[PDB]
Amino acid sequence: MELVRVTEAGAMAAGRWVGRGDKEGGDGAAVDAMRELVNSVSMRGVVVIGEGEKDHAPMLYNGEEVGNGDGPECDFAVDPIDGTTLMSKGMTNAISVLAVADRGTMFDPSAVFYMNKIAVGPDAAHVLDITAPISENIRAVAKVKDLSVRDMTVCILDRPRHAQLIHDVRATGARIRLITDGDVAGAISACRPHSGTDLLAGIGGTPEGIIAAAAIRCMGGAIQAQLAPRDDAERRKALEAGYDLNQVLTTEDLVSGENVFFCATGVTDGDLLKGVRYYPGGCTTHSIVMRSKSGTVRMIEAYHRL
Ligand SMILES: O=P(O)(O)OC[C@H]1O[C@](O)(COP(=O)(O)O)[C@@H](O)[C@@H]1O
Ligand SMILES: [Mg+2]
Repeated sequence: MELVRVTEAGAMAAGRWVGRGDKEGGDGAAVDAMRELVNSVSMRGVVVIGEGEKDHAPMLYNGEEVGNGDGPECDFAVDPIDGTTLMSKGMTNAISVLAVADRGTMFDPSAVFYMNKIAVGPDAAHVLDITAPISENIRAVAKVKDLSVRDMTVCILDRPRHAQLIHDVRATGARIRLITDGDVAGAISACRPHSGTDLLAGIGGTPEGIIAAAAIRCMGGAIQAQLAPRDDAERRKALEAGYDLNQVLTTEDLVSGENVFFCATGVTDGDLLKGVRYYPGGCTTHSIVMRSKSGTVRMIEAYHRL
């Protein structure tokens, strides 16, 4: 069960590219570290969600059989650096995340879409309805959490596509914690108690949403998702090919295993994880590790030497 090391390795390599302005270098260092370390853990695993396909993205592709070959079969999802932008620009909130579940329990690869997603902590889990307007979701979650609607804090990615959403949430008088990248940590923060974030809502990336669903399954809470295309061209494509885009995906629908493992390691100083500190002896790396069987969330600061 050497899994944590992976993300830690991912951060460590990636940590040496912070502020440097090169994004591909950080992604590549993190991917190389995580690959070289995961192919050594006694674990046969298929990457259902990763960097990409077997063409331009050479490393950490979908369908890659990772591990030394031993152990039980399992679905594997990895974001080497969530918010690579923030890594290269030397800004806060950047992590290396990894989710592991039973074989076949993670959400469909299928075709490459974005994902509209809305998540809340265990408090108001059963009252989410992603098809309802954000007004009703905010009001329901507010009453359930015993909050006034003015003190609700919705986390939304600061994009042009979400502008309307912004306005709507601002109509209910609710606060919006606009972030720039990384809705995995944002969803985990929404499902974190006393974290300031009560709810996440927005159209982010499907891999991030599936890994966040694994995390939410581990720690408790609920995320609902609808697939979404980037342009009208892909909406049309989904129409000829029979994609029920109106379909709602739950937390279990994305990751439906029984043992669910989610570990992140901070690259830069994030809200839920401190970045990698380098000193001549080695480096300190902070990580979070969550298991579904036990519900024990473990926050681990690790000291490394050479
Ligand atoms: O940045 P986009 O393309 O608008 O989509 C946002 C997605 O990018 C991410 O920030 C991923 O980080 P990177 O793109 O920097 O690798 C996700 O968290 C988020 O879902
Ligand atoms: Mg990324």
